[PDB]
Amino acid sequence: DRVLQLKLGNSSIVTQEAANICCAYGEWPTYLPDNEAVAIDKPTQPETSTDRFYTLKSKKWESNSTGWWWKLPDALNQIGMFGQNVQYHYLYRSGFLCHVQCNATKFHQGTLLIVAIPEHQIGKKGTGTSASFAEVMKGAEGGVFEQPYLLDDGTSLACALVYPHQWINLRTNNSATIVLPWMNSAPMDFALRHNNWTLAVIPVCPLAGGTGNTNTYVPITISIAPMCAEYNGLRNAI
Amino acid sequence: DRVLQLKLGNSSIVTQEAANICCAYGEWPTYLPDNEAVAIDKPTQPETSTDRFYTLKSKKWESNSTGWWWKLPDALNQIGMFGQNVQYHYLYRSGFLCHVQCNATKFHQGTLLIVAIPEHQIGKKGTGTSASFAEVMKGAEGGVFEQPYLLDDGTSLACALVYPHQWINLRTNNSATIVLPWMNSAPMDFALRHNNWTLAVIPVCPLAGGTGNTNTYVPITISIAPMCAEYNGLRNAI
Amino acid sequence: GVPTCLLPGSNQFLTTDDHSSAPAFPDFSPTPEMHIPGQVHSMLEIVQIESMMEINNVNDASGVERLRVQISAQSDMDQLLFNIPLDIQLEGPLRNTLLGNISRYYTHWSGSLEMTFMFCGSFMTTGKLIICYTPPGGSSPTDRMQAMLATHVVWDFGLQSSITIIIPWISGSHYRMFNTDAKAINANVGYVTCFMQTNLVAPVGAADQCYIVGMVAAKKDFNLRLMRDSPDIGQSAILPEQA
Amino acid sequence: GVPTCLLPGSNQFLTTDDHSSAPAFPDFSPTPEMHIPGQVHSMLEIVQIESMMEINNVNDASGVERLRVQISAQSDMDQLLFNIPLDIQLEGPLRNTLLGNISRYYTHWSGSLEMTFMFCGSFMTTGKLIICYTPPGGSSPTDRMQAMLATHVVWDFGLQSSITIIIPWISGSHYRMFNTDAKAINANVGYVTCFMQTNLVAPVGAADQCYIVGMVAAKKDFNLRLMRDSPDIGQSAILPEQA
Amino acid sequence: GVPTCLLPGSNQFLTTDDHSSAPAFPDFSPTPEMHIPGQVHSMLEIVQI
Amino acid sequence: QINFYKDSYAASASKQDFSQDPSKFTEPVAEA
Amino acid sequence: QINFYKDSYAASASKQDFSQDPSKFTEPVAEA
Amino acid sequence: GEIVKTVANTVESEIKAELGVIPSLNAVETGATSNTEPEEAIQTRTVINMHGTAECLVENFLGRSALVCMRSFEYKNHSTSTSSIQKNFFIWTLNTRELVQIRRKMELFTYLRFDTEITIVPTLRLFSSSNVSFSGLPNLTLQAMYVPTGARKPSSQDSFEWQSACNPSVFFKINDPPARLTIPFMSINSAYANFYDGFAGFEKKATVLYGINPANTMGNLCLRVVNSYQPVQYTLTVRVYMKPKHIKAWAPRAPRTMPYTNILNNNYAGRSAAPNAPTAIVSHRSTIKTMPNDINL
Amino acid sequence: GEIVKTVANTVESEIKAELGVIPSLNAVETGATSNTEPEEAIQTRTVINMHGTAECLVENFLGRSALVCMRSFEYKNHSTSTSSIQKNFFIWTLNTRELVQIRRKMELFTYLRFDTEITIVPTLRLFSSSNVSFSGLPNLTLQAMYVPTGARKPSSQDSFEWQSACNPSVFFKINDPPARLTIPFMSINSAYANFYDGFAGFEKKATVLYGINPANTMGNLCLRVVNSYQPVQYTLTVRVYMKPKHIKAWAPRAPRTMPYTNILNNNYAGRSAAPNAPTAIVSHRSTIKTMPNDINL
Repeated sequence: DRVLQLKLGNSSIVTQEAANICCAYGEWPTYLPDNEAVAIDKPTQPETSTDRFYTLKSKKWESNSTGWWWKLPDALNQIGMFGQNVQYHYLYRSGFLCHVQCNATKFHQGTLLIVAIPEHQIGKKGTGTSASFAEVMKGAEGGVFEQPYLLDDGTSLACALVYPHQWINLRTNNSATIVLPWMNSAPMDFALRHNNWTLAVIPVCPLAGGTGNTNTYVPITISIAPMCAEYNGLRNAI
Repeated sequence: DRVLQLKLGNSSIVTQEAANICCAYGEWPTYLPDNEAVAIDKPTQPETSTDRFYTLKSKKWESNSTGWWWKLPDALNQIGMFGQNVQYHYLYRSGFLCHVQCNATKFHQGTLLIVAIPEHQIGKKGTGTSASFAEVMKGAEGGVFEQPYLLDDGTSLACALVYPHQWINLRTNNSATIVLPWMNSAPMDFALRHNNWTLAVIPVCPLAGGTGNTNTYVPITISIAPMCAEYNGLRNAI
Repeated sequence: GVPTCLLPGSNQFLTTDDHSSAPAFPDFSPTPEMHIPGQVHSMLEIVQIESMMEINNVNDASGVERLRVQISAQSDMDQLLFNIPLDIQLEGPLRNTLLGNISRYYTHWSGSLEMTFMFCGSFMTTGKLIICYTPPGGSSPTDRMQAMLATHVVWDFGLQSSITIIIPWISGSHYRMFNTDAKAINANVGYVTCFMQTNLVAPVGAADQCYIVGMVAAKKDFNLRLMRDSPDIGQSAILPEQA
Repeated sequence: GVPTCLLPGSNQFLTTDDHSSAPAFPDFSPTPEMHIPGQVHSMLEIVQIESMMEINNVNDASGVERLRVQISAQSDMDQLLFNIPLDIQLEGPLRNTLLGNISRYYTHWSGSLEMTFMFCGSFMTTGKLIICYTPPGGSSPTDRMQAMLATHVVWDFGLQSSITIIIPWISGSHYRMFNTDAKAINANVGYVTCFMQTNLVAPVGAADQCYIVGMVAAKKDFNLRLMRDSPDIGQSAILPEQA
Repeated sequence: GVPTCLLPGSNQFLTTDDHSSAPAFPDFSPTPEMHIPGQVHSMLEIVQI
Repeated sequence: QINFYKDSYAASASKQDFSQDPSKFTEPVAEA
Repeated sequence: QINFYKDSYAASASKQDFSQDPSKFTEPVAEA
Repeated sequence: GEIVKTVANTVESEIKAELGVIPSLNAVETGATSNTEPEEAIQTRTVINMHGTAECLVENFLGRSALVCMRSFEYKNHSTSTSSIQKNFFIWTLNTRELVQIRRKMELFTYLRFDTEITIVPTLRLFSSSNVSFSGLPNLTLQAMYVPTGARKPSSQDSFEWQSACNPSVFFKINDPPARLTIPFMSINSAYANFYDGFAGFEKKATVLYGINPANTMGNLCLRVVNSYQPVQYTLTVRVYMKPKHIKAWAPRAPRTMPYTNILNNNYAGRSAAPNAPTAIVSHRSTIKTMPNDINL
Repeated sequence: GEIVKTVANTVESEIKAELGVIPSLNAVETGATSNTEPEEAIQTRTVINMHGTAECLVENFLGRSALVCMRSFEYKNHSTSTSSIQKNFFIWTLNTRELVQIRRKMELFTYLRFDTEITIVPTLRLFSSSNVSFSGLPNLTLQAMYVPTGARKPSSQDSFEWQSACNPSVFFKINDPPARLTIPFMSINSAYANFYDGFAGFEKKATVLYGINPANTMGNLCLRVVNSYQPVQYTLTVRVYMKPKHIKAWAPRAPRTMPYTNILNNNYAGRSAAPNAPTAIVSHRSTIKTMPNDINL
């Protein structure tokens, strides 16, 4: 249906113009099974202080915007008890529920592709030197696509629909929801040095309006909820 | 427990500060089975004139002592009816029970590693010539480690704990007991030319005391009991 | 010993062989299998996924402008809006697609395709389009009075943003060819054309200019047969450690 | 004869092959098997044995002085006494160990370790130590107020001379690497630190200076996977008959 | 054909090998066995003398 | 498949896996 | 294993011996 | 997951003018792919299709032997008036990125688990020296030694690292059929990652590169001419062909469009113009109403 | 002895503050290794571990083909104006001590019983004479003859000790795959001893050397070029690779740290400085509080 409510911990997001819930690859975040575990030390599973919606800063959708990406867990590594379980623990595992918000009038037109890319290694144009730590790790601020047409990579936006994706077409939709499971070759990872999902918001069709509805201030807001988060290797904060 | 009594033949050793009994590789000396025997001539099994504690000379534990080793059966080849069964017989087989004694006050500190090394081939430093007969065969007198840190070999003292070992830490212990089975690739051996266990006493932590308890005369005494000894090839004494 | 004769093709290396070979690490224990999402067993799972076509593959269009066809209110009627060369093998809109990229590792193909077109205008912008698939044999239609004689679907805009036209498998042969010759009977698929059915109508407050995004995918009758090196990626030297 | 084709890798010599080979001494009767103590079936039996670490691997220490860490009564409090780099692969305290030597014939490893520390002071010397294992990610602790936030065991001296701290297997990957790079996420294990918990207290008649001996071993969850030539032993010529 | 890999020690001549070999005289009928005294089966029979 | 060695990983190709679930990618939606 | 010769010692490796008794070396003590 | 050996059959359909039933319409915004059937979009006939699917299985798509490396070195006497080192060997750090066909096929998937089969194909030639008769090609014995990371490397032809007491090494000749062996799945993780959005080190500096996967510290292949130098030169070229086996692939990818410029990252410079330019992947046509291959009669 | 194919699983544990129960404490003086469990030292989770142990089995650790010998001789006419003896042969006394990797692996155990597999890898070259065209590498027939101790040795290429009527000899060519055969377990004792604390003779003199094991009087390998001398030179190098089979090992050892200086004993000179110096096996750090690889951010 279109009306949807997401209740996670304290948080509760309602939307009356939703397409559906995209479950990446048909999965639903789960806790790590005993037969898949590696770290023997007992994990901490907060279950409400982390597994909740963290709403990041909003981006302004211009008529010339290339697109934005937020890397996970990087985007949340300083936000709430999620960030403070990451800082105090060597190891991390969680899934994410990403909810993107964009409203506009029925007189506005536009289309956002909301893509969750696994292991989105950013390739850079015109240089043989790999992307620096700063240009990759931007946190809650996120990043901007120099080349949305190639996904800041040698790949293409046309074929980006392999990845878990939803659109926000302002005719039909104002919100997109993607459920991201744990996507890695390891049962855990060091959250401060490796990102496993890149949430990309890319305008395929520009925001536009008619006489009087031009140059409307249309923000784009990202809300991300960790899902089934667990941390290991308790030590001092880093 | 800590209190222990060892009664072998005439002999009887008591100790009220013992760690335990170390049985090398979990074995307990046995007589040679019929299906493992090679020499057809009937063996002599004295059982009390040999299988008894022979207490060797004591060594003074200095604050700079490198360590001592006694080679078996060499150390006992002249002591008692054991030596006179070795001299009159070509062939030899026995196990050994080695008991090391070292007392000191509760105000003294120190640590001895008592190692029983099988086939401890002594490698020598700064020369390509192999160890001479005299430098290897010292008998009841025993030998002194030039290089305890390498076990008078290219090996290491750190990894010496593979071998059957006990410590004498003067906090906890004043005596160490190791039971040595027959350790050879042959059911017998010529006792005058081959030693199968090397009992090494190595200070890892020096003997020390506080004001007034310095430079205390702390001897180290070795008592060795042949176990299940049998001899073969009766001939004249050699 | 066992009598033996060594046949032709004995000592050679065929890159497509399939035999057991000596294990270099005997008794090696590989890392335990672990559930990872999105396991792929066939490449036919991938070509079944929609992916945008570069319908606006024109010189004046740069980047994302190529993925959207631009639609306007007409002052005329029955007008052609855009076409799509169905030449997967050649440089056309369907090349830069999952269907195109993956199929181009193959030489023969068969099966129905689907094109999905999503309207990216205003909720107030209404209109009707007719998307026609013309089997091969002649010119690409320029008049709606001929295109409608072929396989077509009329598309009315509304709460459902998208329309799917199936490009049915209409071929004499069981398979077609990823041939360099577009106009060969074994290779050509036909033409997809879009015409205005009534018009695009938008009120004053909404933009007169609108975007349609086209995506193509294979259906479950799709088959790819003969494997080949893709012409899309090339190399003139061993890739170095520094560019 | 029997038709046959000779596959690639036919005539070669792979040092890890495993086949039957011609017996040079037909009908040879080897010497009968005989019970010898200490039969080893696995190398995991050996790394399970304690062995001293060269914690005092400093220039001023020679020989057995390197196997004992030196502990004194402090005039301060909360002071760091010693650390241990858990780098088996690199030149550290754990190298010259059974765990280190044997594991270094391998490239990957997994499992918990145990460090056992034995106090070699006086019966009158009392004290409490806190030994902390800090998983990787940051600097090695220098303040007990941070080290205690990690895995730790407080060690009170007494009739039991020794304490065991388990270095738990805390890794994202199933295995870690014996890599030349210490600071790689695949290789580093963390840090082991020792701090004073209260102090070392000895009466006048006993020595103010005391020795702690550290030993390390693997537990039963320990695994070693990929075999390699050990970097510890080397050769530049065929070893002659005389030096 | 039958897949095959040729191991080390394939083409060589080991004087202690033990295999069947091609018969040069096919269907040859050797002279019948005849009882001769003093048959020896082992060299341990001889050193016992 | 076929194998002439002890190790399972030395074996020939395993090409008998005809399972398909495109719904992982074509209908990854909670509500049908 | 596998063997194409009479002699048992000519056979291939025997790598199916997964027994372990570290107690020989880790607990070589008479009294538990 | 249903079993699909043969592609779907087609069912017969008749005329249809039902209300509330709009199969050709759909909602792309859900992220779902159109479920429209040929049967309900057009009138179809019954087709029993027996076309197989075996040859799109990932085991077959990826399970082909592909060149991953090609190294050459001069087989000669490298000893000079100063140094005695002999250098008729090369060391290759293993990777699937030096050659683009194999690279791009397997960047189609984020994660791959596969036991890999390596075939080594050596070729000799006689170097065109100032004056040298072509006296034939010797049957040299080569030694390919796998050196796992952390093991000491050979820095000479005569080095004693070539014992390969522990390291797996394969000896083969020029004239013999190409060397072959199977390397297992060796990642410390459950799969190889072709893309790594992170850094392989705990430190922040610039020397810790983006995209380097710690689990892909895959070791090295050292290859040597065991035969010592001949009086004359030879150029030995070794081509290494690699064949994934028992593949298991996850998370398909957007295919690479830009050329690869290196193996340490996925950076791109692109074509000067279409096709495969950064601003234009597909080649141009004059207008969206233009047929480049229109059929003219 | 329990069967261990996979390493131990980890059991779940909870908080614990019980009196009289001190698992992390223990007594090293007993000679016993700490029995402390991860479960009772920390709080653990349930881990079902499926990691194999096959690759630490002594059969696999030792059962790898390793170089034990590498001899070369000049294949030419050695006859002069005085002597007719031809000398295109070498004699090697068998031992596992000429190469350190194999030596040290198997000095990890006091006693070993193993049937051993020998692979002989010959390589030719053309000697760089004053003027010689590289006219190719001949396919010479080599003869490797095992000479047991007490049997008469060949002192020439043309000697008639090479009949090998009783002695096992293997004839192989350069171009053929390397020669291979299995030598059984041959010690007059129940196992080979890598270390012998004694003297192999009944006499006391200096000529009776320490560490020489009488049961390790293991015989000799004599290798010859069966082909008689060619008009021109060739340097034949023979590498012998040895692979223990059916190994049975006893009494593990303290691993060697010092370099080997010879094969007749285990004497050592050591490094000038750490690592592996007599006074310093592990390399140095400034203080016991110093991290050589501290992570800096």
